[PDB]
Amino acid sequence: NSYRAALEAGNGNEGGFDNKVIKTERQGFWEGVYRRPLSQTVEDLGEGRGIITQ
Amino acid sequence: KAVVPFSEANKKYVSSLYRKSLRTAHDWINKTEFYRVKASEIRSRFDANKHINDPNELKVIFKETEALLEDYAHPDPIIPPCRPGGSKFERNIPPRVEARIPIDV
Amino acid sequence: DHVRSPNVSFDDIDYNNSQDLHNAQESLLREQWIRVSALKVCRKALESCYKTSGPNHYEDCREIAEKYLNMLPDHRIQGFLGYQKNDPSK
Amino acid sequence: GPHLLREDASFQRYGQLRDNLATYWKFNRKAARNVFIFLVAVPAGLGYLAYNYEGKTPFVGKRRTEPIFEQDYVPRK
Amino acid sequence: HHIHTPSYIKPPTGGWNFTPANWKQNTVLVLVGFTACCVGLYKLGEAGSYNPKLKYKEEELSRWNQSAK
Amino acid sequence: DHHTPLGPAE
Amino acid sequence: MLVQNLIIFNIIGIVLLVLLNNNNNGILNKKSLLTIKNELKLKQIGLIISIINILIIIENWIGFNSNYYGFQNIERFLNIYWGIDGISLLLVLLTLILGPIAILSNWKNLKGYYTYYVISINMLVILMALNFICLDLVSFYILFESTLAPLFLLIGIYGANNKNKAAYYVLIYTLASSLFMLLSIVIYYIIINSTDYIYINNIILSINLQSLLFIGIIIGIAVKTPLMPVHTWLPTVHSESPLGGSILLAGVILKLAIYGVIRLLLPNLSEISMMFTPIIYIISILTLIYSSLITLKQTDLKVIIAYSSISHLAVCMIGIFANNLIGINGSLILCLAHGFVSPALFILVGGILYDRYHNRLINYYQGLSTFMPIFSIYLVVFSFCNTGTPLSGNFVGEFLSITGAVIRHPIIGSLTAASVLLSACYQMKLTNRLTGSVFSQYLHITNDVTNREIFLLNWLLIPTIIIGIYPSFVTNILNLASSTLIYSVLI
Amino acid sequence: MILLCIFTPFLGSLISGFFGRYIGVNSSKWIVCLSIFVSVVSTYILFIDVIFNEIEYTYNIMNWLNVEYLVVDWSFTIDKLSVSMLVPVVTVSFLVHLYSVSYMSHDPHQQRFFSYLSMFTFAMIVLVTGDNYLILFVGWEFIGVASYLLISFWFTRFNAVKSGLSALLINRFGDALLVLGLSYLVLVTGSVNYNTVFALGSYLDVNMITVILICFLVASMAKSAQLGLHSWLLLAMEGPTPVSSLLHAACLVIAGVFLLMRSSPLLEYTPIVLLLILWLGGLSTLISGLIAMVSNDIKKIIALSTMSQVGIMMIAIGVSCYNLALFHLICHSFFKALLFMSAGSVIHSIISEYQDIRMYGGFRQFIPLAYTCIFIASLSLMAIPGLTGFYSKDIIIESMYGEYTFSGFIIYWFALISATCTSLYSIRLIYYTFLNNPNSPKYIYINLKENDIVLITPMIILTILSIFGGYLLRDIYLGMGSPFNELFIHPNNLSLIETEFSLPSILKVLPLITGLGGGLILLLIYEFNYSLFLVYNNKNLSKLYSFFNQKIMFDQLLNNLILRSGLNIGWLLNVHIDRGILQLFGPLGLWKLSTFISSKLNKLVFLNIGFILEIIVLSWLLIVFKVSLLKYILLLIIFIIL
Ligand SMILES: CCCCCCCCCCCCCCCCCC(=O)OC[C@H](COP(=O)(O)OCCN)OC(=O)CCCCCCCCCCCCCCCCC
Ligand SMILES: CCCCCCCCCCCC(=O)OC[C@H](COP(=O)(O)OCC[N+](C)(C)C)OC(=O)CCCCCCCCCCC
Ligand SMILES: CCCCCCCCCCCC(=O)OC[C@H](COP(=O)(O)OCC[N+](C)(C)C)OC(=O)CCCCCCCCCCC
Ligand SMILES: CCCCCCCCCCCC(=O)OC[C@H](COP(=O)(O)OCC[N+](C)(C)C)OC(=O)CCCCCCCCCCC
Repeated sequence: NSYRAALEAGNGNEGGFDNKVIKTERQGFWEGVYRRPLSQTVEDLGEGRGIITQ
Repeated sequence: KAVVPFSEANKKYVSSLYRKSLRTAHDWINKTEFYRVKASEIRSRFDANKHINDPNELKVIFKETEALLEDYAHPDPIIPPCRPGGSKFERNIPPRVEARIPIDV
Repeated sequence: DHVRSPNVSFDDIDYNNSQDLHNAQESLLREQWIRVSALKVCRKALESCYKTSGPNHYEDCREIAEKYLNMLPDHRIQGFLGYQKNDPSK
Repeated sequence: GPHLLREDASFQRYGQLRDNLATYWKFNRKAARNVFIFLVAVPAGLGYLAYNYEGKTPFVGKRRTEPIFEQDYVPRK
Repeated sequence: HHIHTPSYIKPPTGGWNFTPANWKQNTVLVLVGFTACCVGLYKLGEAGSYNPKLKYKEEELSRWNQSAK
Repeated sequence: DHHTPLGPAE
Repeated sequence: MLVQNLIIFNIIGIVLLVLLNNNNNGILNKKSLLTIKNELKLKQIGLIISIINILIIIENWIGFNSNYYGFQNIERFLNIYWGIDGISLLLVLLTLILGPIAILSNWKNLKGYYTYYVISINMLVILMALNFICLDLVSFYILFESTLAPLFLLIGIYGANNKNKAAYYVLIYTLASSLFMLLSIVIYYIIINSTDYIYINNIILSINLQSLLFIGIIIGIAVKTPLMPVHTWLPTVHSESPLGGSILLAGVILKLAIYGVIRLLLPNLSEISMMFTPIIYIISILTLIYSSLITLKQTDLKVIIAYSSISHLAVCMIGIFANNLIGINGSLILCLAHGFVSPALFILVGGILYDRYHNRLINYYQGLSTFMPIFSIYLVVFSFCNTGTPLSGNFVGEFLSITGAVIRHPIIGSLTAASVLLSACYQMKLTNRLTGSVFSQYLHITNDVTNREIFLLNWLLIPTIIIGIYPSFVTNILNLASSTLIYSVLI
Repeated sequence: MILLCIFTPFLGSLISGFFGRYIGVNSSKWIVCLSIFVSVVSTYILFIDVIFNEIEYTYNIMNWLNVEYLVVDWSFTIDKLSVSMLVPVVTVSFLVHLYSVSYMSHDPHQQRFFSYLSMFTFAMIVLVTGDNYLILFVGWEFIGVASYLLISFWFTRFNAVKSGLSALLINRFGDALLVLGLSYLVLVTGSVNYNTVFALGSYLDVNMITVILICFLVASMAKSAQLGLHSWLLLAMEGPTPVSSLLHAACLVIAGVFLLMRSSPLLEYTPIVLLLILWLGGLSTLISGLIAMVSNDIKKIIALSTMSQVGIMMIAIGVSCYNLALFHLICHSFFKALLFMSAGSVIHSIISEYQDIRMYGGFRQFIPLAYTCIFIASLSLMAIPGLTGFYSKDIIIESMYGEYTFSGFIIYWFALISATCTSLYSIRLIYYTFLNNPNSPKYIYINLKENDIVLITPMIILTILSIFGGYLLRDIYLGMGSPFNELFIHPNNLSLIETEFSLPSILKVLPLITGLGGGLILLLIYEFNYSLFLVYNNKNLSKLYSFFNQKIMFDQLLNNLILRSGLNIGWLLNVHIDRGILQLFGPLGLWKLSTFISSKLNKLVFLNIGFILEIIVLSWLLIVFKVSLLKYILLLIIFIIL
């Protein structure tokens, strides 16, 4: 689970980031993205204080 | 402690119980004619037991006299305004007289 | 002078181009500040009516009061991090 | 300067003690009674209320959809 | 009587029945200031105030309620 | 009487 | 220009002061002219540099554009990219303004080595001023931790009776925690290969990895803006440090932790900041209520003001984590207003009384409004400002921060309103005791506030009431800068 | 005119405060009294132009807050209600300053006293003329700042210092709630303006109005000193007599009523809040009437009279008759200012300057002028027909019954007892000090005179208002259908018709019949049959007397229990947390641990071949054991530390 192992397995940020490529599944632990599916935000933050509704 | 009748210190205690008794009557009774009547009685109650030559007999009265005052204590005693507890106590105290010792800050 | 807003959307640009991404963030901020300015104007119209109507303020100021309570939740500054980093379509 | 303060020996002990209460403190059953209340009981109680209502209060511009006054009167007499 | 220590204690409000020797002169300098400012405050009050019941005619409001509809 | 005289010039 | 002029001139000034003082050391005893009047010439050159530092930033404030979104005045110096935006500009202005005031506060109340003190004060101010204008986490951390070296020596050399305990507290509390902030900075450099602000603002991390980095960074922040239960260093250090060290340690150092939220948590860790905001409110509301109650049982004069500092900073953190513009603008105005009122009280408590009677115990002081009236006017005036009286700049900060707290969370965020009542409990009790009853029988009549100490008070009160009456001076700079910190998707 | 009417007191307070040294004592007082008089005349001009001519004034200095949608101005307006409150405030305060020119003549600090007093008037003026709630909140706090400075004016007196603190801290309790109410006003409507918030009253959720207004009610309980937050009201008598007159007739003690009246458009859409005010405003009137009858200090009696009268306005608010509560507010400021002034005149005249009415007696002829002012004012207080307090207080008592609900019936008797006790503790006050057998020594009676003409003028002018003010102004406020939209009455809450037409014919006389008819009976006992009241013998009466003389033992409950527990929690936090668990998980605790660990490690460094050789050979075991056994070796190592 070290970043070195993830990088050596293609699960690191060696590949850059992009807004036109959205991944439906959740990204790996060490992976970063420019943009995220909103359903992942709601499934984490929950609706309420400024997410989706007011 | 022990109570020694006719000693100077024992008399002053009885003097103090007298100022507690009459002032407390004065606190409740707000007419002079009614106050003198009750104030006369208290002295009679104070002077009837004037003669005691025994320690232990006297100490019971001291125990009783404190109880009499505590139950009859006024919830708002009259106080002179400039005496401690009064309406004008500590008002406009003149400032202290002393020399200003300058400091080179 | 009066700078024109760079009307640009997060949905048409590449975030690798951090110059264009900056405009997409600056354009989404400026439009929101207009809505607050639009909101403060509408509220001014409500205030004149209530002061002028007096007893009739419930009638002569009916749709302004209705509209003001409708624009209030969404006519506020929300930033761009919400929409830059989230994808409503997904 | 000139020591413009009449230093007091008893105040110095009081000041010395009040700034050194850590030395004499013990973790007896009394302290745990207080420590549990302030570091756990209150934070958890408020922590539940904070998370329970976190997102359940859309009070911005809330509207009324239910009458306040009553229409018909039903006298006892 | 008692001593005010007035050699050094000089608060802005005097202290213990303070009255300067040239108090008659200073008051006229102060009575001007109250008069100078009260007159000055009257000018601004007239120039900068308004009636908030006559700025907009009801004929203008009646278009606002319908436009928002 | 009050007899408090005026203080210095200010 | 800016940073390059700000470092090169200060380094030149520091070298100049060292050359002048140490020339005569040699092998022979020296009675030179520069030692006369307690190093007065060397103190003056230190005071001028503090004033000149303000002139450098104003040269760049004129060019600032309030309608441009993004960092301005960007420059690269020492392979580090700098820059200014709306939020950073005002905090830089506060930091440099406290420069002359920190030096002026200690003009003639040190036993010696004034040149060392003057160099350290200008050094700490520059390090903190530069901390608002860097553009990467690594450089943020470098400036965030470099202030320990002078501050630890300054408190130890010039401190009060317990200076050794105070020195051992600031060095270890603010290093054993900021090292946890280094770990989260390092992890940013491992996965993203860069710690620049702009580059890392656009990246989203996994919600597990967001929680780790937040916990690391907020550990380093919860100590600098002391949040219970890790606040124990601040009351001790304040009661023992030199008076000038207290003005900087309260005026600026605490506000570096609120600025830590603005750069390190809200933009890049936006998703996990929403999750922690309920928890942050719990910690800050308990900090607000406990710090106010603990102050009611304190005896040292300079500790009592120290805890009042903790209650206000808890409110500042409450507002900044509110996800609206009202809370964020209110939190930043409160930090600026607290940046003047807090130093003013330490001057009143540890700088005017302590320089005359040399005792900080509250029991000796009462009835001070009799033979020290000018002192009691400012103590009364600053007591109200410290408690959010509507005409001061603190009320604007506190009202908005409370308003923003309720907007974010109506139920528990409403408990911020207890700040209005509790702040008046410990503070007004302290003022009412000091300026009440007869003059104390343990003190002796002495001078009232001197002309220098009036100058310090008037120029900490004047900025406070301008921001109160017309806070739009601060707001016109903040609005476009503070609007980039809000995370919300409405559909 | 508006800008002259508002800020004229302010520069008057500054001039006495900052130039009072350079113009001495005599001029400082008069220039201050001039500033209030300028605002009085300016106010009366606007009163004519606003109340009768239907005109409004609004001076907007500049912007205060401009945080996105939340925009607040330094805007000052004068509507009907703002000018309905500037008559009681500025008029009374001008006479108070005129009265206080002579009352304070024997006090060394008269530049500071007047500087505070005109500051107090300016804050209240800002309180009622602000066009939003924040401008109101600014004056709402400087009311407490000026009151704290006024109440503790004799800062050398220990009692006046702590009573000033008691007023500020309890008021800041409501101020905290008032701030919280404003935040929910921004949360719900994004505004604190009057033109905006009141225009949206019906459309808003009922729960939200309650959250806002409950906070307003709690804040108003602090300032108006109702039951629960009232312990400070009687502690306020430590200030000079002019302070009590201005602060208990035409200032903060009424500011609680104004906040509820101003927010009437919201208050009509949450009947639960109105119902609470009715009970708080009914219980408070009952209690302070009962407390006053067994109160001996003269200023305490009048101060308790203010709490009962101020609570009468609360039940008027509760039944949504804001026009009634407002009108009684004006009428109450007239005689209640006079009563404190007349109390100040009595105490000034008696050379011992006593305040216990148990040390007075037979004053009616030595000071006939002081007595008559109390007599005319008290009758106006007791609502004698044809006076001013009659035309304002009496209708409220009717409208408790005219509501024809359960709460109106229950409060009706609490209010009617308040009218009864008002007619009783007044008679007790007048007899004990003017008609009783003398209690002071003779040397006092031979040296009892009235006071100078400067002290006399303000009282007579307030007397005339207490005979004619209420009748003239009755139709302006209580008029059937007079346009006063500033006070908003929902159509289902109007009972002025049934209050005046449907009441039983015996109730319309019930307050007065028990008022004077019951007054004579008590007068005879105090005169002819005082032996009944020697209550110390009777334990039932002594317990009853002690309870009400100690003010429902509410003061003891606050201090002995609530305040001390609040300070104790500070102590427990300061003992078990700050110097307790945080030092154990901090400096002290880690020093203990490090002293233990380092004392073991020092014992290991010693030059010995046998020791170093044995350690090395043990470490060869780490090559033999399987790596999964490391943590057990980690635990075994930790054990041998112990
Ligand atoms: C506010 C937020 C929190 C901030 C602080 C967070 C960290 C705080 C950690 C607190 C834990 C220590 C505090 C409690 C220990 C206090 C020690 C003590 O009280 O004495 C117990 C005993 C010392 O012996 P004695 O002389 O008899 O003293 C008795 C006095 N009651 O001591 C002993 O007998 C020893 C106890 C067992 C020792 C086991 C050793 C295990 C290894 C040590 C832990 C290492 C921790 C660091 C690990 C990495 C280090 C590189
Ligand atoms: C809306 C904003 C309004 C601001 C207008 C300010 C007018 C009042 C100025 C008072 C100056 C003065 O004189 O205070 C100082 C007075 C002077 O005492 P003295 O009577 O001169 O006697 C002198 C002899 N002593 C001093 C022995 C009695 O003593 C004090 O130290 C009193 C304690 C501090 C009072 C603080 C009041 C500050 C006002 C509130 C600020 C918000
Ligand atoms: C902006 C960053 C620039 C870098 C500055 C580097 C500091 C080196 C200065 C050496 C000059 C010197 O040794 O001189 C000594 C000078 C002045 O002593 P004095 O009182 O005049 O002499 C005293 C003896 N007498 C009076 C008898 C003659 O005091 C100083 O050193 C103060 C500044 C350094 C203190 C903290 C150092 C921490 C370093 C780590 C920081 C991250
Ligand atoms: C996650 C929260 C992080 C917060 C910061 C870290 C804790 C702060 C500790 C303060 C230290 C202090 O106080 O240092 C000074 C202290 C002692 O105190 P003293 O000044 O000598 O007086 C008190 C002395 N008596 C008893 C004689 C009066 O020295 C020590 O005990 C030395 C050992 C401390 C080791 C610190 C390890 C830090 C590890 C942190 C991760 C668990």
